[PDB]
Amino acid sequence: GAMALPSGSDPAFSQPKSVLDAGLTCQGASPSSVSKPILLVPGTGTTGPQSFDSNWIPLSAQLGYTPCWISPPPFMLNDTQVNTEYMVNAITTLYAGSGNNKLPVLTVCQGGLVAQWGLTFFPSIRSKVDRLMAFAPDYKGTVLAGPLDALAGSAPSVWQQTTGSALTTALRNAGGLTQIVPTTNLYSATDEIVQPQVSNSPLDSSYLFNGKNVQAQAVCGPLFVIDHAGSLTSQFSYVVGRSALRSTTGQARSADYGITDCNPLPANDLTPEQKVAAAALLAPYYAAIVAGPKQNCEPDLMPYARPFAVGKRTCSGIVTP
Repeated sequence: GAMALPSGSDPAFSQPKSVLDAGLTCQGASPSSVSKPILLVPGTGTTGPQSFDSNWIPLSAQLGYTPCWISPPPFMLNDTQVNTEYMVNAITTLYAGSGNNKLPVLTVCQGGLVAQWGLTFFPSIRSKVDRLMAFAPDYKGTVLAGPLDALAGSAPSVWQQTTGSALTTALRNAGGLTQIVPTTNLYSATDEIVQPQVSNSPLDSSYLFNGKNVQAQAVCGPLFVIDHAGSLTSQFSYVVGRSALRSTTGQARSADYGITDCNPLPANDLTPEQKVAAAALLAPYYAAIVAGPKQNCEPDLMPYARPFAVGKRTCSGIVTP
């Protein structure tokens, strides 16, 4: 068979490496020398801690990882391609800093689009990421943003996560809707931020070809409601994520989760303080309030991605070969 992806050396970063390092933090450790790191990549409108303090920072620590995260400024609202420089740099650093050992990446919302962008276009990290555990990823963007012609002034990453954007087009045409490392995608038909998610099929924004694609309603029934934040914080998500992180295959396993795990409330192993914070988690909507970059057209694609979106309109014009 065949699966094609970009090849060669990694494209150059627009940000200096010191600036990208400044966006990476590990709890209790230095990225230069870390035991069993996991890289956490946050959603639009949030920092690492705002997305994960109430959930996978303590949960991954109790599973024996050192939690590390990136907080691309300002609040993941800048150009998704620049947010991805933070992720690629972080994988490079943490892979070296754990002894040249592959490490897992765990994400929410835009974070997963960033992880898959980096894996598609930065070949050096494909052998450095052990597995990807993505919660409500928007690999096709979301139809609840926009539409394409109604985006004036919006932050850069909001233009880019609108359905039909040049960025989501380039990702798809370059082969990035197929999993590149073992990947598990946990998402919900009742996500109020990322749609469409209702088909349990490759139409869903969270779906990756050959991924372990887990729509909550496929397991727990069509009347099982779990919202965007709940997709990250629930006991169901914890059982699936724990299975993915420990699996000998790199993906969650059906033998490990099932209807006995269909609990949409905050993960059982969180403290009561943590469950309260998780159940109240409003981070997905932080981008409605925070000050972002001003952007009057969809950000241009970097040269490594531009050839995959011929005919789409960005700041410079309509992409050609």
